[PDB]
Amino acid sequence: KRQVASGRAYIHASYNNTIVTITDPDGNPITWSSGGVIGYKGSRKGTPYAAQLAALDAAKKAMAYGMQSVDVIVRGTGAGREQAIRALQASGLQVKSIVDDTPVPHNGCRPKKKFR
Amino acid sequence: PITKEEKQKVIQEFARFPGDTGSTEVQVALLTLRINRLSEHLKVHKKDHHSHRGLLMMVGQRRRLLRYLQREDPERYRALIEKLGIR
Amino acid sequence: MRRYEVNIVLNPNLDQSQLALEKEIIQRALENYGARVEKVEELGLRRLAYPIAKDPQGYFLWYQVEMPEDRVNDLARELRIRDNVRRVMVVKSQEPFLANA
Amino acid sequence: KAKVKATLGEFDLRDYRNVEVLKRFLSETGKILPRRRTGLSAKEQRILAKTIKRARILGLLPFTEKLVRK
RNA sequence: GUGGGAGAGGGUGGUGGAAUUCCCGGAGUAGCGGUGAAAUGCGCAGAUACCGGGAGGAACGCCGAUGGCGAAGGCAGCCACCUGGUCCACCCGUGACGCUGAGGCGCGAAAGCGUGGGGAGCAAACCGGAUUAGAUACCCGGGUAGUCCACGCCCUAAACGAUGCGCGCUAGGUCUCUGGGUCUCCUGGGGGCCGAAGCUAACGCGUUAAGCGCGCCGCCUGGGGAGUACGGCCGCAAGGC
Ligand SMILES: [Mg+2]
Ligand SMILES: [Mg+2]
Ligand SMILES: [Mg+2]
Ligand SMILES: [Mg+2]
Ligand SMILES: [Mg+2]
Ligand SMILES: [Mg+2]
Ligand SMILES: [Mg+2]
Ligand SMILES: [Mg+2]
Ligand SMILES: [Mg+2]
Ligand SMILES: [Mg+2]
Ligand SMILES: [Mg+2]
Ligand SMILES: [Mg+2]
Ligand SMILES: [Mg+2]
Ligand SMILES: [Mg+2]
Ligand SMILES: [Mg+2]
Ligand SMILES: [Mg+2]
Ligand SMILES: [Mg+2]
Ligand SMILES: [Mg+2]
Ligand SMILES: [Mg+2]
Ligand SMILES: [Mg+2]
Ligand SMILES: [Mg+2]
Ligand SMILES: [Mg+2]
Ligand SMILES: [Mg+2]
Ligand SMILES: [Mg+2]
Repeated sequence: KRQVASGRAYIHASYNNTIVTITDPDGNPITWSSGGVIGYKGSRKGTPYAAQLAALDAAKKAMAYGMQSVDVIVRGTGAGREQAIRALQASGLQVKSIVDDTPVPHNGCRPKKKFR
Repeated sequence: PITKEEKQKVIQEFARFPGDTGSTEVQVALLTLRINRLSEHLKVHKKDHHSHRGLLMMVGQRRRLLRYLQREDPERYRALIEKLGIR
Repeated sequence: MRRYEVNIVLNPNLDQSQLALEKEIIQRALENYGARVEKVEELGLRRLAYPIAKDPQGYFLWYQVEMPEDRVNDLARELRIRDNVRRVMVVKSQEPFLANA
Repeated sequence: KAKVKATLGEFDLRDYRNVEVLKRFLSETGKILPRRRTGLSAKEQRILAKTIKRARILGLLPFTEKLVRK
């Protein structure tokens, strides 16, 4: 029960699921949710809908830490990135920014054949 | 590598008269210097073949040239082997 | 001899005495690998795009030298050594090609 | 969408330690921009790359940066 | 010769940031991953997601191109050295010195071999999970050689432009890389596209010829048997010719 003032939220959006981890302005987490966290199990884990609810339960759990406004990092290309945004900004958590940190390499690492 | 200084010391060494720039002895001499730097660049760096292709190009050219001397003038070939210390 | 720009970026938080020590050792070895200095500029503590040694700022100087080519690499390697040196780069100097063309 | 070589002062692309000019040639992220949005020619954009990398190594210029808004 | 170029042409030595993995700590809680759907798998010895730090290997994002270099094979972060080829200018030098090339010699993607290092990601074989009638597969989760480095062998290929090299002549037009020029333009050298003549079985080729000619090398002569057999040679072997 930490009384966390304002802060910053990370949307990690893959093809297969959507996870939201919200942290203090310092980088250390507070609360998080994914589609697997709410009801959904199989492929439905990566729905845009399941994503909106991840970001939603995350903003709620967070709202009760006295989280107020976040700077939203975005990483990943997935469906359910957009519903993750709209979920946050429209949670009444007010959005101080949104970003793209979405890391792509300078070509060092051979990928799995599924990715050539 | 090679500088105009060096190059010139040789040109003027082997210029068959003053102001000779491209004559046979001259051409061969320039060649020999090129060849010796390269060769010794290859005494280490055996691993760089491409430049060795270069070496081939050059040895051949100087050998044609030289043959042409031996043909034209046994004398210039005689003493340009005295000087240039080869074949 | 050939003409090179020696870029030495060092640890920003050297006070003067330290700073002149590193500045000096740079110089004595510079002189000892046979490198005469045609010019120098100390542009001092400039800020960084990405942290070097987690340090948002670094201290820059530059030496245009005429030095025997064989040793350039070695010389770099000496200036490298110091713990207070952050980044070293020797350029072979260039006639300055022009822009908006 | 303006042109980012096409208004600026005449200069040296070979000058690796000059930020104020060079960082203009980068992007809303750390990326060296296409001749399309610069307007340097062939030879130009080559030397430009080479020095921009020189600066990136030297610390002055970014390897990357993050897109803002979204 | 001289003067001026451009370039991932080669070797060696350094070295820089991104990302993956792993270890270290932080904060944090039930899942993560994965699919067509899912299971195997990993997770409360606290994973996924975020921050900090460290380690190590490998490869080089954007610039990057319809681009450039090299004889090919091939070559892409930055620096320095060591070097190969090459283009234009000047018309300065030699005076046909030229072309091609059986043999020989050198190079030669990857895979593979021997010794010695190295091993992050990937990944034959393998080990599991699916899926199907079955699935010795396609999909999923692991993983070994190997991929990396050195030295040494191997010498193959759709090693493709499926087009040997050199020189001479035969409308243009357009895009282009790189030189020189009294700089919409002219003039050399590369790379593309359309096309005169002409060629072609047609498709197409056409000043980067598959056109008109000359030199010189390699080569073919119905399909299968067969790139097999025998012989010889090379190779540690696999195998090559
Ligand atoms: Mg799922
Ligand atoms: Mg140091
Ligand atoms: Mg941990
Ligand atoms: Mg378990
Ligand atoms: Mg090829
Ligand atoms: Mg060269
Ligand atoms: Mg004349
Ligand atoms: Mg005469
Ligand atoms: Mg020949
Ligand atoms: Mg080979
Ligand atoms: Mg190999
Ligand atoms: Mg091996
Ligand atoms: Mg081994
Ligand atoms: Mg697999
Ligand atoms: Mg694997
Ligand atoms: Mg083995
Ligand atoms: Mg051929
Ligand atoms: Mg011009
Ligand atoms: Mg042309
Ligand atoms: Mg045509
Ligand atoms: Mg016709
Ligand atoms: Mg028959
Ligand atoms: Mg036999
Ligand atoms: Mg035998």
